Amino acid sequence: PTWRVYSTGSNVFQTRAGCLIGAEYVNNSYECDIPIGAGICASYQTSQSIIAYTMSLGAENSVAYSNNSIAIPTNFTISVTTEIL
Amino acid sequence: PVSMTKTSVDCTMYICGDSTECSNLLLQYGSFCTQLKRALTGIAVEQDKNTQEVFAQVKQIYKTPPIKYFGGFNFSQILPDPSKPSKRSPIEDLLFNKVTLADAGFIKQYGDCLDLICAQKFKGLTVLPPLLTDEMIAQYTSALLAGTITSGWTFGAGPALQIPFPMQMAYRFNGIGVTQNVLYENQKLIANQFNSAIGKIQDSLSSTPSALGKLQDVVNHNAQALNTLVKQLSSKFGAISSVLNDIFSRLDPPEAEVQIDRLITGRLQSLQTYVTQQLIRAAEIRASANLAATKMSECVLGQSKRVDFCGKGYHLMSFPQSAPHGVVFLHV
Amino acid sequence: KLIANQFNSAIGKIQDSLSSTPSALGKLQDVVNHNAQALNTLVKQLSSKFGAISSVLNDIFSRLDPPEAEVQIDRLITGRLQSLQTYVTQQLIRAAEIRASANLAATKMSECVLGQSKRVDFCGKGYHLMSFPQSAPHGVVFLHVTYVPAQEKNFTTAPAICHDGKAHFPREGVFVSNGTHWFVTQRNFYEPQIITTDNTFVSGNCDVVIGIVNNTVYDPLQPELDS
Amino acid sequence: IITTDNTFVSGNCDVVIGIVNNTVYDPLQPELDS
Ligand SMILES: *[C@@H]1O[C@H](CO)[C@@H](O[C@@H]2O[C@H](CO)[C@@H](O)[C@H](O)[C@H]2NC(C)=O)[C@H](O)[C@H]1NC(C)=O
Ligand SMILES: *[C@@H]1O[C@H](CO)[C@@H](O[C@@H]2O[C@H](CO)[C@@H](O)[C@H](O)[C@H]2NC(C)=O)[C@H](O)[C@H]1NC(C)=O
Ligand SMILES: *[C@@H]1O[C@H](CO)[C@@H](O[C@@H]2O[C@H](CO)[C@@H](O)[C@H](O)[C@H]2NC(C)=O)[C@H](O)[C@H]1NC(C)=O
Ligand SMILES: *[C@@H]1O[C@H](CO)[C@@H](O[C@@H]2O[C@H](CO)[C@@H](O)[C@H](O)[C@H]2NC(C)=O)[C@H](O)[C@H]1NC(C)=O
Ligand SMILES: *[C@@H]1O[C@H](CO)[C@@H](O)[C@H](O)[C@H]1NC(C)=O
Ligand SMILES: *[C@@H]1O[C@H](CO)[C@@H](O)[C@H](O)[C@H]1NC(C)=O
Ligand SMILES: *[C@@H]1O[C@H](CO)[C@@H](O)[C@H](O)[C@H]1NC(C)=O
Repeated sequence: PTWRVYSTGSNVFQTRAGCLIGAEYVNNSYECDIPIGAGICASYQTSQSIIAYTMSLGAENSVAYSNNSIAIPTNFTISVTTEIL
Repeated sequence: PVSMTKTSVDCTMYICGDSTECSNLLLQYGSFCTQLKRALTGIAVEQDKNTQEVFAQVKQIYKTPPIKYFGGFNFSQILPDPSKPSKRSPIEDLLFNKVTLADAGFIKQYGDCLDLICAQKFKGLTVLPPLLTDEMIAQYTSALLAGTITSGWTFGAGPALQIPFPMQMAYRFNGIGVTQNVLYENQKLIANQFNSAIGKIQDSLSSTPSALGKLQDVVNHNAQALNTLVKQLSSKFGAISSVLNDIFSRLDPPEAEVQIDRLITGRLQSLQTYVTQQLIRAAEIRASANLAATKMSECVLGQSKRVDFCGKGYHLMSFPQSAPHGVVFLHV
Repeated sequence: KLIANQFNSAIGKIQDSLSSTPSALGKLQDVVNHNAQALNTLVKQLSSKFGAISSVLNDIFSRLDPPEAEVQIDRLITGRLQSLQTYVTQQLIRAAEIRASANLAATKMSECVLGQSKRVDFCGKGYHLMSFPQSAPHGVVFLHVTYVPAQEKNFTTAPAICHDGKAHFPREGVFVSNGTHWFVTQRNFYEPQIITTDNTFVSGNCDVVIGIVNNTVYDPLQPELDS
Repeated sequence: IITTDNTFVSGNCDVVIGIVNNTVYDPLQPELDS
């Protein structure tokens, strides 16, 4: 009964997973965080408030594919990675 | 197969709905809900992790060039089209139509629930929606295909480098011990053979004898486990009645306690058996997910010399396609 | 010199990355946490009453007659046995996961440390060169060193070159040109070179290949050794 | 055509089982004899 979360903490957000209360949906696709179903990751951002948004899979790219056009590397890098099993 | 349907169970109402006395009776038994809730949550987390491992493998979203001529080779049947709200390849659409016979339900908002999902839901058996959606999965597949076509294997080892498609096939045939002049002389007929094979793939899939029994098997197993778990409620378990109100009003306290206790023990046995089966199924679910991830890494991102790993014969290419709770590979 | 400097720098950054707060050893800690919570659940399960008058066998025996103390202890025994079989089941379930992880670790050990592996994204990401293992509590740490190219440039390329009515094909390289002249270089590094008889091989005429470019090929024999 | 560039020489003709007498063509001496 006493558990009501005020009268309207924030704009209630209707999602495929159900109803979300206490966060505001933004139109900015950020990297994921504490996740919600159907591709929603909720984040704590800026004062500071908890926000919900849509997953951004990655940075957009387009390779300049063309006839008779090739990319030849001239530099190289030595990389060391750690793996735990 | 990749992942299987995340589900949750409300033990306190499953053991007894609309029975406050039973709630106190089970409280004296301690905790047989914390651990099964933890196991179910871990199962769901592993399910999401399997899909993330399989598909989330590229940090960049690559787009195909507006020109769709690549040495005369066909890619229309596998490239997504903007002519649909879901940017899915026609092969992807055929797969979705073939497997859509059994599904989660595509609706979880309860608005339409006043007749199979609702029956289980009213017994506190919920299904949690997957984290990743089909749009994101198809975007992953499309980006993978575009990067593959436009770069070869370079995008899989760092920065994507453009390279003419016939040149790339030439180096690939050079990678299997065949000189590039063979392709440079037989390119037209090679493209014709490839297009014919791609077209035959479509009629093979669209034909009646569907070979996608693997994915259907998982859904059938989950459904059957759910139904048998539901039906186990009606069992007498050596009691007088299976109705809580009946067994309460028709019996005195000093016997009704053990009467309820017997049913509690029986339903608890049913629940523990069910969760054990869920774990033992998640075992090979994760194993298959790991195998699929390894296969896609070794065949899609590069050319594999392992015998009969990426198809049968001398592998050239493997194209991945998204499937409901699964993934489909086309080995060249 | 540059490669050794890069390797030393990369080795140095590993120490800082590990010693920093965000420990990546979640895998090893998860097993320990799972075992600890399992043992905690099992030890706490003894407090469950299982429908009895009391959870103390001594109290039940002292303050109750055998005729139904027998069934009380019987039911308590059944509940405790259920707890033990459940715990054993959980442990043997986790055992298969441990076995699979150990098998994968041994396979990676053999295929990355004992030799150079060509498998893609198996021994790290990139072009695996060698690997180094490090012992860990209930685990192992591998250090894969890979080759990552950089600073690519774009050059005009041709499938083949015709010289005297016959097509010439690169031996183990590609045909490149940033304009006027044509050169042959390796795929993984820019090292342009003069196109000569030993750099390429002839295969048939030059009217059947698509994209061929009519260019000269140098003979390193006749112009100097004409004596 | 089996030329000097298509093959490499190693050993003599009395240690290999099945070796066949056949000529090897030199692509250097006959036409570039100047
Ligand atoms: C590849 O690029 C790196 C970029 O760092 C080059 O590293 C430089 O190497 C020189 C000579 O050792 C140093 O004086 C510079 O300080 C380095 N750069 C930096 C940012 O520290 C490397 O030389 C390049 N190698 C090739 C083959 O192109
Ligand atoms: C790849 O093949 C498909 C074949 O379906 C082409 O799509 C069209 O499909 C319809 C129905 O099957 C045919 O009647 C058309 O003739 C096909 N078009 C063409 C141009 O063949 C698709 O266009 C092909 N891809 C490319 C790049 O041509
Ligand atoms: C490679 O060749 C292409 C020429 O097409 C150049 O790539 C440019 O790439 C950017 C982004 O990737 C595009 O916005 C430009 O339109 C491309 N240029 C052209 C002319 O289309 C690039 O200059 C060349 N060099 C490298 C290192 O990529
Ligand atoms: C393509 O790159 C090569 C490699 O540098 C250029 O070759 C140079 O040509 C000038 C012309 O006199 C010479 O002085 C240089 O010594 C050459 N460099 C090397 C490393 O040999 C070439 O000019 C570039 N442009 C083209 C081929 O159009
Ligand atoms: C070759 O060039 C034509 C004309 O620009 C283009 O339409 C075609 O796609 C190119 N083929 C390639 C890059 O394989
Ligand atoms: C071969 O040289 C002739 C010069 O008469 C030219 O017309 C032709 O285009 C060349 N072949 C190529 C560039 O493939
Ligand atoms: C080739 O002929 C010579 C002729 O004397 C003979 O000695 C030699 O054994 C022959 N070798 C083969 C491989 O037939």
